[PDB]
Amino acid sequence: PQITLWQRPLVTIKIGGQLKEALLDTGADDTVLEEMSLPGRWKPKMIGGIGGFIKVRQYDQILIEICGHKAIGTVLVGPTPVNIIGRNLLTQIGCTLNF
Amino acid sequence: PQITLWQRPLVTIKIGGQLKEALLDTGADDTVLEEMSLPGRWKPKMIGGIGGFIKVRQYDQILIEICGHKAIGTVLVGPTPVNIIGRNLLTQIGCTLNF
Ligand SMILES: CC(C)CN(C[C@@H](O)[C@H](Cc1ccccc1)NC(=O)O[C@H]1[C@H]2CO[C@H]3OC[C@@H]1[C@H]3C2)S(=O)(=O)c1ccc2nc(NC3CC3)sc2c1
Repeated sequence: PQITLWQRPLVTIKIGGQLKEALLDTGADDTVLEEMSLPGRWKPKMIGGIGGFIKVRQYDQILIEICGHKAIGTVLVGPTPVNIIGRNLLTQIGCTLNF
Repeated sequence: PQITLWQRPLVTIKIGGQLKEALLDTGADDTVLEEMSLPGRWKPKMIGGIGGFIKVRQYDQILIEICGHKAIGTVLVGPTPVNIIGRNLLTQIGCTLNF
């Protein structure tokens, strides 16, 4: 699809058997999801944004279906206010900016 | 242009007579620039991001030239770690997401 930006660019995702809504976020290097139950091993990590830093759990090789496109990569889980799909996964689904 | 996302989508902007680089950020509702000298009146504002909140100065009807495209709108100025072009200006230059 082509998505204009008059509203937030939210898409439906399926991850870890669960359905969520997430923001397609070109300003985000990595993918950060609100606290959720994910299986397997993870590594602690701190990431920074507009208001400071948050502690997240880093999960690697996680499968996500983003608006019907499959991708596998690192997902960060923690106290973000919004689920964010970052460039690490946007590149896999072929997402581009155009103007 | 079309911009792929293997690197950060940075563009050159001109605002208030100054040249800056800023991130084209679909996850940002509004435009937030690092501390800089702007001329007009302003209003105190507080905005929230991944790690908490920051205090910014809100300037309205500010002219920005973003990758050579002109837009006028609200710019927030404060302790953001990176200059962000948000959807309030992305819509004005015709920016879309495509996949
Ligand atoms: C700041 C930006 C450069 C980074 N961010 C992505 C933005 O898209 C963010 C998404 C968001 C939306 C809503 C709430 C929280 C966050 N946008 C935002 O903060 O917008 C704010 C302000 C703007 O206008 C309104 O719109 C929303 C509000 C509001 C006021 S991130 O999330 O911090 C972020 C994401 C991924 C990431 N990966 C890293 N890896 C490490 C480096 C190797 S670091 C890292 C940081």
